[PDB]
Amino acid sequence: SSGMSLLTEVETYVLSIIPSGPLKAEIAQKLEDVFAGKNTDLEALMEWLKTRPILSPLTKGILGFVFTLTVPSRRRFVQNALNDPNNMDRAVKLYKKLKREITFHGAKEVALSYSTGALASCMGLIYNRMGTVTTEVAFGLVCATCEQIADSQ
Repeated sequence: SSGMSLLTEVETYVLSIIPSGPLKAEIAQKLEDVFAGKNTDLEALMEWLKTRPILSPLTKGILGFVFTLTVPSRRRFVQNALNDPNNMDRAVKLYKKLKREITFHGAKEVALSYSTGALASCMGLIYNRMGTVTTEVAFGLVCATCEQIADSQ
């Protein structure tokens, strides 16, 4: 049900944290294919991600979250990338707040007042609790995380 308006917005946030190069172009193509519904093979996408050079653990965690979110129907490296104790403790409070949000921007507004670590940890929480927030809310969190990372670059 996620329209292309939202999905293209997400593409730009996710790509903003990736260093320029042929790898980024490959990720862009894969993102486009997954978002369009032209690739539903999550296992291969996860193996591809896991074996990629250059990308930071957190970048891989974000990508893994985004793929899992957009493919119809757990992965240890994703959780490990997203999982800091103080960041984890704020993640639960944020998660509870996000459960009550509906929209992309409602979620983004709430999330942006949290640290990158807390946002990553909250993504970890949601990764193991798919369907407990709206897709827009999950994307709002991703984009808030990407915004903070890009602004620290």
